[PDB]
Amino acid sequence: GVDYNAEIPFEKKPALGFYDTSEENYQAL
Amino acid sequence: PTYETMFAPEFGPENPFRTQQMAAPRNMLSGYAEPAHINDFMFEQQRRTFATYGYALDPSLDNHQVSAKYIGSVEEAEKNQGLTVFETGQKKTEKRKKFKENDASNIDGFLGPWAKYVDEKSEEEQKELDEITAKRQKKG
Amino acid sequence: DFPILCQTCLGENPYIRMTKEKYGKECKICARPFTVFRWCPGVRMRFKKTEVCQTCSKLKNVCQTCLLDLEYGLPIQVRDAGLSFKDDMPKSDVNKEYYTQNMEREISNSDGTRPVGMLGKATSTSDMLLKLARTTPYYKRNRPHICSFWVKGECKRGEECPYRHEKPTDPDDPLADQNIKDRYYGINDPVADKLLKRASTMPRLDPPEDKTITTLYVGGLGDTITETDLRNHFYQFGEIRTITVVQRQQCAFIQFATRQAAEVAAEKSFNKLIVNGRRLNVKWG
Amino acid sequence: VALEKSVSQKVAAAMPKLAPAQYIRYTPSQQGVAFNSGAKQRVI
Amino acid sequence: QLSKQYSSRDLPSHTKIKYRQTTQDAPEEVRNRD
Amino acid sequence: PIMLLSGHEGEVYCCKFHPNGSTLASAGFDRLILLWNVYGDCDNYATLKGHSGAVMELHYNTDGSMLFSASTDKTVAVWDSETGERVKRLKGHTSFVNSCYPARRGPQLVCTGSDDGTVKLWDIRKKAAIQTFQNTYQVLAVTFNDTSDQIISGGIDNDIKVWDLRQNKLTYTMRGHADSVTGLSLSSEGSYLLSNAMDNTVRVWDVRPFAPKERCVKIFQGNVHNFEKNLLRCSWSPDGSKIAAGSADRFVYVWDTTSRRILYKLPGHAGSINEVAFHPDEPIIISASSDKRLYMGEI
Amino acid sequence: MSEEKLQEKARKWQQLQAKRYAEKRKFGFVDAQKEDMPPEHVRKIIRDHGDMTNRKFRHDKRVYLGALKYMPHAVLKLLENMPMPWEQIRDVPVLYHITGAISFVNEIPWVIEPVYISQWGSMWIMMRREKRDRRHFKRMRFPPFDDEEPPLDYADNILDVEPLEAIQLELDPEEDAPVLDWFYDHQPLRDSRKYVNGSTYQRWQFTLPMMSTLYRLANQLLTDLVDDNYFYLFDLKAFFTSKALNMAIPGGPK
Amino acid sequence: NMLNLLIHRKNLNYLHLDYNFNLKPVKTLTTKERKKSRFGNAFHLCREVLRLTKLVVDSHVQYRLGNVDAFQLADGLQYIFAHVGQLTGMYRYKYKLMRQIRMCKDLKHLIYYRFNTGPVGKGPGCGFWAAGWRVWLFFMRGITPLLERWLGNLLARQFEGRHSKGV
Amino acid sequence: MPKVKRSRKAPPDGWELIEPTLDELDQKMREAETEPHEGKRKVESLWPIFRIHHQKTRYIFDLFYKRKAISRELYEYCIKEGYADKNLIAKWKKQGYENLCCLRCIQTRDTNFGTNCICRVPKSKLEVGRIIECTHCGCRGCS
Ligand SMILES: O=P(O)(O)O[C@H]1[C@H](OP(=O)(O)O)[C@@H](OP(=O)(O)O)[C@H](OP(=O)(O)O)[C@@H](OP(=O)(O)O)[C@H]1OP(=O)(O)O
Ligand SMILES: [Zn+2]
Ligand SMILES: [Zn+2]
Ligand SMILES: [Zn+2]
Ligand SMILES: [Zn+2]
Ligand SMILES: [Zn+2]
Ligand SMILES: [Zn+2]
Repeated sequence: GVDYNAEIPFEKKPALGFYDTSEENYQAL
Repeated sequence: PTYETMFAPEFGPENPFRTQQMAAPRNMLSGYAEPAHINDFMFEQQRRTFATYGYALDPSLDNHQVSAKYIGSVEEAEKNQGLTVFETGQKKTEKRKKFKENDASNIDGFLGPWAKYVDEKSEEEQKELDEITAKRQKKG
Repeated sequence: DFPILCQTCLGENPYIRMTKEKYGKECKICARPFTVFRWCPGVRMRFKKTEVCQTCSKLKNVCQTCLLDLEYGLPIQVRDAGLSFKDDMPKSDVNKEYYTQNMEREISNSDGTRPVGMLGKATSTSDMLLKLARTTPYYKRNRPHICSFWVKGECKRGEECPYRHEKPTDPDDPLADQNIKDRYYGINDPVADKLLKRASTMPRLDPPEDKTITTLYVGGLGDTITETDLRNHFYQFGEIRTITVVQRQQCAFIQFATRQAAEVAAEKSFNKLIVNGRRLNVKWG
Repeated sequence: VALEKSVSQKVAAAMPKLAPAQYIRYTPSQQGVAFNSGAKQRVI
Repeated sequence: QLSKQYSSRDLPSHTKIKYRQTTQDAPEEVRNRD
Repeated sequence: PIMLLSGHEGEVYCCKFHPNGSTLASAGFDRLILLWNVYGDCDNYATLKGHSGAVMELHYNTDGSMLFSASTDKTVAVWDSETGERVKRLKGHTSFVNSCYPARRGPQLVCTGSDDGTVKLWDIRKKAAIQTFQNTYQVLAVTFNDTSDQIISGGIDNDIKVWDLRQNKLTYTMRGHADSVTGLSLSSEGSYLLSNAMDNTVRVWDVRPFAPKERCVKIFQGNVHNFEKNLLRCSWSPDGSKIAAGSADRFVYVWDTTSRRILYKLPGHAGSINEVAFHPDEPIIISASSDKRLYMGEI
Repeated sequence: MSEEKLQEKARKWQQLQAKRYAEKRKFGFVDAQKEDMPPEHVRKIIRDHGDMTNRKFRHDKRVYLGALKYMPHAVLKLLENMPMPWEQIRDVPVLYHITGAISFVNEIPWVIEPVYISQWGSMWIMMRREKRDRRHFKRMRFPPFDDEEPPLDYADNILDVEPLEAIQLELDPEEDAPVLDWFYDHQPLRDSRKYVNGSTYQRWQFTLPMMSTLYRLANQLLTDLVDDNYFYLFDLKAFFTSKALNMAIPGGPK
Repeated sequence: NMLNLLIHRKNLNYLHLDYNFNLKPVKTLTTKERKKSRFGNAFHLCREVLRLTKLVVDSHVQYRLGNVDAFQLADGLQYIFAHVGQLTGMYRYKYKLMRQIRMCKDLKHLIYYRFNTGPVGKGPGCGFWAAGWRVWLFFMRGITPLLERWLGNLLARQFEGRHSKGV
Repeated sequence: MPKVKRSRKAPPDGWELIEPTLDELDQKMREAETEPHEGKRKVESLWPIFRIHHQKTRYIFDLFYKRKAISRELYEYCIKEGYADKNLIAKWKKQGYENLCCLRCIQTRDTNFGTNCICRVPKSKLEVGRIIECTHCGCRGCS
């Protein structure tokens, strides 16, 4: 039941490539 | 493969790149581990020696690359001269008695090696515990 | 074969007898069967046994029984508050199963000795946690559990009772509850929070009493030291403005080009730096 | 040879005894001289 | 994670391998033949 | 190549090379003595059976026809290297025989030491002890000079003792070990005697009619003893140029008999090393250890 | 170094060597045997666990269940050791898991062939006489107990009670004397270095007097045909032929 | 105990196993209960073999209690082994068993004929089991490995899980 | 009433005088089988049996070997009737074993590590006065 709404079902953090993804974050709704 | 070639020190600078832990040689994350073939009997001798008295000769290979040293609390080791558990102690002390009847002719009577140490058969505490219990009950 | 362990668990004896079961228990995290190890740590000790499978340790870099970091002996929530939360790992059910599977292959392909991605991060440290890291083994942790007959007043094994006879911990204290899964993921961990509150009080970084001031009021100098110790320590930072020296109260004032550098020298320094085998203590003004 | 080893393990099911005592020598990664009694190694 | 389940079919049978013999038509003959 | 030998089920305590360099002999805690081909595929042939105690020390006579074996069962056996048949049992000591040596050149002689504190001279033809030297402390290692006149004994008294066969007196005492001596061996020239001891000191001593009078000719270092308290043995190279001694730290140490520099520190062993031997013609080392395996290092 | 210290050193060395090279620790030592235990131990274990419904027991419930796999094995060993009708009480060796889960009967019923035959020949006689003589031979009722009646503790009823006479037979003191002293014992001549091999109870060797006595005892169960001619086309060869040709010999098998 | 633990393990609280190993149901069953409660041949075979041994052992027990007599006990034993098909039900689950049943019927004819030869009549009392007893032992010798394999699988499914795959 | 003696022969001549104590010990044994399993834990549920058994066999062992008041006939009758224990008595004749509890405590296999239980280990070696109860047997220091 909580494999959906609690915790991201299965997570693949994107692989990281020659550039900086550290800074990026996103806005709420 | 000569000593000159095998043991020549790795050249020059050391990179701080590695944490105290990262700098250590390893086989399995937590450290380096490998086979050994130690005479079982000697193992028992050292294990009991340490367990009972606190001092046992240390096993190491490369501690100095030569070793002169015991690895125990060592208060016992200087005093007891490395008494082995198997080897008889130089001196004996402080025996405690357990009542025994061994004939077995008697019934109920008889105690064998089932002899309950004669010597060993708080109210203040008797209260704190009770209080705790009460608290627990309340919480339920 | 062979567990992954704290030095604190493994024991204070160097000689140790340790037994092994092929598939002993499920791990309480990824929930798989795994080789389990028991051993006796010491004379009055409890027979500890590994609680989690070796993989999810390599994953979060921790002892199998304690779940405390290898280097720091700190609960995971702490060292994440110390560096990087963004490791993550799915908590949720079938994900957890899936991510564990894949990461188990990824680990299989590593040199073997390295906690996966975290280790790329794990080198850069010392911010605080080194200063809150524990120093010596802590053996009070392996003591046998509290006898629960006696804690009701009855225990009839007398002195033989291997358990421990003493007052338990008041269930009031939030530090009691302590789930395992919880301690693993770094959620609302009471211990970890306590250590966080302890972290804050460290007199250290706020500084900035006055603007632009690079003046360093250095207490506990000592009359063995020279200035050249100072300079050859502090040229790392930048362009010094000057250094004032007083040996009558053994306090040394310092001045740098920018206040930033002075903050730095505080940080790097405070309750950390020692040279001439003698502690060099620092303050503002 | 490698295949045969593998096969025997599979076949272990079909045919439902181990007696080795094996010692190992361990280097920790914590060290520090107060961590053990004071040994760079332990034996298990 | 290997299950202790079994099945009838699976059990040993024909554990020996019948190698071809010389008059059956071993490869040795075949190589030489025109 | 290195070559790895395996087969002994228990700790190997000693190994030797046949005088002609064609075969090896090895034995230990199992109680079996194994013979090996030095060349070919390093095959194992005869197993000598008949020791009830563990084999503490092997030697070949100078001819390589007789193999001597001190066992913990208080018996020293004489073996036929050709057939593997037992020849004689020297029953005599009241306790464990720790070590034995056979006199080269002269009419057949054998010396032993044991935990009863005595050293005995045996004529293999008499079935009885010839002379007895009561020491007072348990005796661990014993060797003859090339003239077969003197007996050199190493015990737990930190003092190597030299005995005169004619006078039956304590002729010589050597001081310079701080602890028990576990292994002795003469140079092929008769000139020098090599010793191992708990104190982790390898010491060469020179024995001559005309002696400096404080014969601590040289001292070497590297060799570690530990809680196993295994007997440790050392050997001279065929030409007296190299010194090997086993240690408990898994390394075979080989030194330069002159400069005293460590030529080799060799690994591959998992446990403590009990004996190191040199092939009589070629620079080959047989290293025997408690990990039940042997290596044939080539230099 | 002092005399005192040397003596001390020597002492410790002696003890160390004595233990490290002790005979028992001798290379291929194999030590002891699983010495058997007091019978009351197993009795009490099962009685404690009699229904593993106790809250305390818990973990046996999984273990006990697991055994089911070897239960048929246990049954076969039980049944093959039934006591025979001339024995009152047969005692058997048993291996019981330290848990009480399962008892196996660890034994094979070996018998001396001519003795065995004789004894059942005796039983043939006895049973036939008994049937002749009793006015009304009452027979047992099946199951001998109700479903709702739980199984008996051996120790509570059976253990105490007498065994009640077996079938036996009245062997003549005179003619049957050779056989007569041990005829109805369990494994007749187990303790005799003259008659049997020993406690493995293989290879018997008797005198001709014993053989003749046994033969005579056995007569009711025995064929009176001394030649092989009776069985001419009633032997196996004929049956094989008969099979193959799809024929029957008048009173033989189809 | 084994069989009750199996029953409980699956929470089949509406079944009842009595002491002579008859598996009954407590109440009239619902459809769903009927599905779930079926046992396969493995369980039933085991149950019936146990029933046979309980018959045997009980017979001896009554002899020891002094309720019976030696001769009566012997006769009972012969009865048991000759009549397995009508005391047990083993066949239900394995029909091959009929092969043993027929053997026992034949040997009972044979022995009974010879035994009841003269004065002795058609009456109940003939003990002479040895034959019948043999037959069940041969049966058991073979069936044992079968039940080990089948009960093994039963246990393994119970504990490991039905391997869910359409395999 | 008795053990329901197996042999059917009459007991040997020496029986009458050792009858009572065997009767009383066995009565004690029956009591021990009966007593039940409350707060007794479990491994402590079996102890009185081993203890009584040790008592019985010690009795007949004393009478025969020490006081010499029994003929081998009666001695072996008490063995083969299962009053006394063969193996155990065969231990107590050994040099070291003379106070042994059980044949479990000296079984090597039964430990995790193939060693004899602390049950055996002489008091002088433990050297603490620490208190010990063998989980098998219920011994405290056999030796
Ligand atoms: O004479 P009994 O001792 O009582 O034996 C009877 C009887 O044998 P006879 O009739 O040959 O004397 C039955 O024969 P039928 O009545 O069937 O002709 C036989 O039956 P089977 O032919 O099936 O053997 C029956 O057994 P059952 O009662 O099961 O049929 C068996 O007595 P038991 O029941 O004592 O075997
Ligand atoms: Zn896990
Ligand atoms: Zn831990
Ligand atoms: Zn308590
Ligand atoms: Zn005991
Ligand atoms: Zn014990
Ligand atoms: Zn004991």
